[PDB]
This record gives sequence, C-alpha cells and structure tokens, in this order.
Amino acid sequence: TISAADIEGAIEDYVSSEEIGTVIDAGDGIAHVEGLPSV
Amino acid sequence: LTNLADELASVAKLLLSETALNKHLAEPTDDSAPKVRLLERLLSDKVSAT
Repeated sequence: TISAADIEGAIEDYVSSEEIGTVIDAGDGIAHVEGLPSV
Repeated sequence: LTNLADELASVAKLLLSETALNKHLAEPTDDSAPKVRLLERLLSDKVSAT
C-alpha cells in the first residue's frame, strides 16, 4: 500500500471545492452549526 | 477475501498514519460524492474494486 504525497493535493482538491449548514446542537439561546465554510 | 482483508487492514493503518487525512475523511458532511471523488483520487486503482 504505497501512498504518495499527491494525497495532499487530494485534500487540497477537496478544501478548495449556496452553502447550507446543519444545526448540531442548540441550548439556552446558543446554536452550533456544522458546515458553512465561507461564513 | 484474503486480499480484501489485507487491503482493508492497509487502508486502516494508512488512516491511522495520515491523521489529517483521517480527520478530513471523518468530518461529518451531508454530501458524499466529493468524498467518493477524494477516495478515488487517493486509491481508485491501487486496491481492488471491492
């Protein structure tokens, strides 16, 4: 299982690529939203 | 079956070693097709189809 450094580019291929987040928890007037990278 | 088990063990050890890769592959996200693209670009042909 030889893994090359190109895997880095792979994640770079991902990070660079509307946005809709999801509420992961909510309590006492505070919410937490997953996603929305460009917020 | 033996080859698949060996390949899966190798992939698990790789995910253990590549902490950043494991974190990026494990972060929850509604969409899945980009994850599939990342996985293919990683080891599309290195391992068997299964």
